[PDB]
Amino acid sequence: PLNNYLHVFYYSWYGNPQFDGKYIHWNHPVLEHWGRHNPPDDIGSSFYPELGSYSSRDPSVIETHMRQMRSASIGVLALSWYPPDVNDENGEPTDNLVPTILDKAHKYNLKVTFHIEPYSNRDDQNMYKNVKYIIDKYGNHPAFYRYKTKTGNALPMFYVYDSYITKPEKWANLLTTSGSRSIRNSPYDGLFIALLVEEKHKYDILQSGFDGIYTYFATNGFTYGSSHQNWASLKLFCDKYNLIFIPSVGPGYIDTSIRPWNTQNTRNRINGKYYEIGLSAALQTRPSLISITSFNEWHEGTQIEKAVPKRTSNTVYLDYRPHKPGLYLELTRKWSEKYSKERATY
Repeated sequence: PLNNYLHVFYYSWYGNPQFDGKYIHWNHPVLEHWGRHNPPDDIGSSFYPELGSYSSRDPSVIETHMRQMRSASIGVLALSWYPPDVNDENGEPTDNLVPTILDKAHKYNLKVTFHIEPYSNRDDQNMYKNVKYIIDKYGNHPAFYRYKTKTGNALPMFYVYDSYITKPEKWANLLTTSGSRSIRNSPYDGLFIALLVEEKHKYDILQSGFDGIYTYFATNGFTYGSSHQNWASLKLFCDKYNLIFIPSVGPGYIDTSIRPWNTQNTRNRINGKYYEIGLSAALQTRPSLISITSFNEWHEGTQIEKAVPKRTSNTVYLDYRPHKPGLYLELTRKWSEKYSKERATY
């Protein structure tokens, strides 16, 4: 059975010459601070996908991804989303793949929710527009995710990455009752999940009107929110203030193909043990949802997607030996079933 309460962060930003006319994302630039890879032999990842330097628009890729997520008993993909009108994307807008993704998710009884990226000049005004757009265009699709609240009401969910860039007073225009562009008590109401990075964000989130928090980062120690030391405190905080706590767990982290300096935030997978430690840490908070970073953020080495050994003449790749390419899907299934069993007792 699928765990309806387990979400994974999904990316549809990959392109290749066969499907897109060029590489997209695999030819990721090497960043200089907070010179591009040459696919297919040299991609912007420390690992190599079983599907190769694949295209996110290739229907066989999307099919395989939905099968893998069902095999992991993940019920919901949280789709990285940019509005089409921004100049944030190097191809054709990724919003034009959302219908295919919803249809493919539905084949396997998966749901799709939205991870709103930090698009150019995102604010309260264009967030109202984009929330309305997502619910109007996608909200009637049978694979469209809603979360049933304490009061019985089922609402769309929006994860807001780097929410803190926008000041609380501006969020309150959208997220509080009497705000100038309120979605509250409207057909466009939702559960808005803030990214909690720093401990001081707790108060900002309360002033903003958010409905919950998530932590995203797969590195235990990168941020206050991402640190297992703080998850009991964040759960206490969320329970006290009627917020949905969504801890984010990853299987490892390595982004040095794109951020060569960032060795401090590398986390060895310990042949699956890092992931199992983080899953244990999340489950014992008795959270309402758990998120997994990531299905396929290959740049940052957080993926649970199948990876394979690969040798080339110029690039070195990590892999999942001495285990199989599907290790992380198998570990996810084990912990998904434990979470389903324990959550039914809360």
